[PDB]
Amino acid sequence: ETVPVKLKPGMDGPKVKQWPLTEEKIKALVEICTEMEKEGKISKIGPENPYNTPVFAIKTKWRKLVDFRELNKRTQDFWEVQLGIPHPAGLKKKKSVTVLDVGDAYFSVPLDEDFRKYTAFTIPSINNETPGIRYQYNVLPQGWKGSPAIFQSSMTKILEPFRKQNPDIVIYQYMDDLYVGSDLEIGQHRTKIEELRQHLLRWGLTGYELHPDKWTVQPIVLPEKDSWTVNDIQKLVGKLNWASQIYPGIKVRQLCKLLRGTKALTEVIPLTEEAELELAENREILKEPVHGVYYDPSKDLIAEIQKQGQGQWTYQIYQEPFKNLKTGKYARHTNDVKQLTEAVQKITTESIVIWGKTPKFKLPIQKETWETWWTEYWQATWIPEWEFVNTPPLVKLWYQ
Amino acid sequence: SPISPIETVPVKLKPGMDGPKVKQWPLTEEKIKALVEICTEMEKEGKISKIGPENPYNTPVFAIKTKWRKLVDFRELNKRTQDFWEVQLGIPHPAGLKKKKSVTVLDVGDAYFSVPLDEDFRKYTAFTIPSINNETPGIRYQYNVLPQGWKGSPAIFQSSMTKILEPFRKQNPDIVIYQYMDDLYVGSDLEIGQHRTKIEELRQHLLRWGLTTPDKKHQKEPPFLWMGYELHPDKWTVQPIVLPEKDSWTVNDIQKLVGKLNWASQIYPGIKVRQLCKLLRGTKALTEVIPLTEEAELELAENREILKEPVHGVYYDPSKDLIAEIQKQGQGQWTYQIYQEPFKNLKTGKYARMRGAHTNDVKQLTEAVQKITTESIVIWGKTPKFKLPIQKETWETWWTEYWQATWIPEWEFVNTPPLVKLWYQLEKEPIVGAETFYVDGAANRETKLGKAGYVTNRGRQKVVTLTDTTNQKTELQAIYLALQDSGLEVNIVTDSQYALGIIQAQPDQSESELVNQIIEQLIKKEKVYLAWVPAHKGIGGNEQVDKLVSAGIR
Ligand SMILES: O=C(CCc1ncccn1)Nc1cc(-c2ccc3c(c2)CCCC3)n[nH]1
Repeated sequence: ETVPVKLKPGMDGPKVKQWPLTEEKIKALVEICTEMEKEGKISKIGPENPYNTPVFAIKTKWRKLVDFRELNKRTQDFWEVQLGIPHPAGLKKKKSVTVLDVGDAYFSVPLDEDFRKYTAFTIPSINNETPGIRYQYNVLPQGWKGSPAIFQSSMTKILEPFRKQNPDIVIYQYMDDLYVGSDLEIGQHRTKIEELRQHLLRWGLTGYELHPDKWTVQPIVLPEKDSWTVNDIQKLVGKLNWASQIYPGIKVRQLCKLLRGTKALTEVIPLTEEAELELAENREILKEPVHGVYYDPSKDLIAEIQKQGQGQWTYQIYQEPFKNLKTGKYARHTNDVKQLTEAVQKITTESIVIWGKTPKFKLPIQKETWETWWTEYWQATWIPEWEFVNTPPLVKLWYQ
Repeated sequence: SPISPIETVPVKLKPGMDGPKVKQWPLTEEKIKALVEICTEMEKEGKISKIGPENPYNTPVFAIKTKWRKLVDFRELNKRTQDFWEVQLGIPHPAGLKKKKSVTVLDVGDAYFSVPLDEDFRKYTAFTIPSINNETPGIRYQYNVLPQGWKGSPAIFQSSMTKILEPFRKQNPDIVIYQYMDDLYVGSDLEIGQHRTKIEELRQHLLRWGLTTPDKKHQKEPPFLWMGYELHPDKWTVQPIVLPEKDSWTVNDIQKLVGKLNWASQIYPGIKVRQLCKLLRGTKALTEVIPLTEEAELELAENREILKEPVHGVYYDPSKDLIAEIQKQGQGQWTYQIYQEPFKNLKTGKYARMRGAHTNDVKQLTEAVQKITTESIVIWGKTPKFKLPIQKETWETWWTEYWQATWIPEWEFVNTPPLVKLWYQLEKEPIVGAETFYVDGAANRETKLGKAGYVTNRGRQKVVTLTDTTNQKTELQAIYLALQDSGLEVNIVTDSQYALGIIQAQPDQSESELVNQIIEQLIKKEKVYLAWVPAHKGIGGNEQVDKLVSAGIR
């Protein structure tokens, strides 16, 4: 028996345009969908279905990735309020977290007959030679937040013995993945994972190793210099002035005092060393977390990324601008687009571990460049939301 | 004409809506008589069926004239019919067609009428032929087939044609069928004999489904005239383009001219339309004559020369790679050609864009590469290999230091002047033994008046007044001032993130004359170092130029 999926009133299904795909991607999707249709997983549809969701092909083995970001926003009440999956606060505290793909679970469970139309997708053709191949889902689709929500009860029964035998192991389900955390020696943890894969194997279900306890902040780095120029103090005041909007108690009055009159930039001006009190106090504040900032489960998460050059990228996660919940860095034939997708995925993963939700990205790239190339390197089975921004000139050096 | 045995498409009305109940307006005796003749013929053909007064729905009917035609006003029913899947993403481009030994075009005769309509929906297509001066009940009918002017007809027809060709396509994988509206473009590499034999085999497969196509004598042969293109067996081009010679040019004549030039730009390289587009600014009336500028006359002349001799394009070979070459044509104008075999073009095109207010040729070139790549994926399903008029070093320098993630797929430099370059570069660290200008700009919001000035470490000072300015314009004026009165090596200190942001992106062109004046100064300079400081925080140097520009302003 199928669970009735009720859409949010006033708003109806997705009508998102299909992105042009390469010959290889189209061919791979045709093979995949011909097999899924033979298995009854998907069914061909007519023109009487006005809905559409984009579809892509990611990686030897090609796999189908359906972008349900729109349908998910249109079903927010179902998977978040009606059938919510509680996120454990203990998961980020574990020495090791292993990510397992469990998406194959969903194709066993049928989908509500009256919701199937909302899952419509098109396989495009080259030079529009033929009309696109249209399909809809008959089972719970991978990428639909509603799928782990419905599957919740089945997943609970599956894991019940493993959980009972291993009480100090935290298992969290987010979309098509299972997050398994433990405080065990790495060899014992990898052994417990293998044991869990066996429990999953008994229900038809079939790597990625994180260390959250080792996740530390990227403190706003203040220089250590033997000799300071007018320009070095100017750069220093700017960095501190900006940090005073975030961090409670940052001082600059004493450092500013040194900058008196129209002096040359290259001019070496020996420090009072009375002002060094600020430097030291500020350094101590910056290494510790932000006082007064707390995760608000009602508000969305925002992640901003800055290109720092030499394959290094910095990022900040917040809900209210300047109220950082987490900050960090990302370091690397690798190109900018490849590096940016890798950073987005690493930040998303950390975000699911810490808060149980993906952030909305502010990406320092051209919309078009991003849209053409992001799938070339994308490996995750989820897609976070994103915007295209023009990074302020100073935010880069303030986070350098 | 047959009415196809296909399973009908289940159609519905929009949620919370009932069918149309639009009153039929009294028609003239001639109009009524003509509708009676038409409708009895359509009824005899099975297209429409008589209904009882039980059906409460109605849609208006009209007649227009040697031969009279029936016009059904489906505006109301369309507004009540559900939404359908958008037929296509785009139209097939000739350059995307694979070269075939033999090609034939089959149009579907009375396409919509040859497809049945969902029995449960027929009800809502009800119409009445009124009686003379609306005395007696009118003659009532409903549709059995897809009606002309109704919302679902294009979609249901296309979907039916797909379902019908599906078996034929399977049992003939070496035959290509292109589906566009009521047309079928059928191509194979078979020698004509067995090809025209395979066409008849397809025609027969279509007739089993109630779909009529013309026979050997009537079916279309190359050269095909389609969508403004001329399709020949081994080449393609755009339909004859003629540029009118006019004493006076109206807004409409320039509009018609830009469209023709843009259409010609798909195969004729070099086409420019910038000067002719600039004339169309100002919102003038269609009949309003626009006198040409020397530059517009100059642009039109170059285009005439390009179009003087005819040009064609070739078809696509899926085995060979695609090559795209780009050339800087001038100020914001780029031109490209896509080929497989050196200088035998599949297509051409142009790029001109203002993706902002301040830009440079390196940014413009990445934008063109992106646009061309997207186009290649759409037409051929693969990205081209680029030949760019930019050195690898120039690219490497730009991308490595820029704030934005920027990428260009596999490319090669080609020495095709003008070459793409950066005209200036800011210093990384402050200059030793160069003057340090502390610049500032301020503007009163109530009067729109403002002051722009500088204070240096060498005693120098200056304050200029501006009358219809903004804070932004005064901040840029202050930088321009310092660049004017400084000499070949200078350090500039501003509190403007806005100006810093502009100048840091190394622009070479702007919609602002002020930014362009700043650019020509930055180019002539030997070494320039720009730096930023927080505003109103009592920073030495900035504090002195702050009080100066704030005098009689803020
Ligand atoms: O041949 C003619 C013009 C004949 C003519 N008119 C006037 C005088 C002399 N001859 N018409 C025509 C051409 C096509 C066509 C061509 C190409 C393609 C499609 C359709 C569908 C998509 C794929 C590519 N349809 N009808």
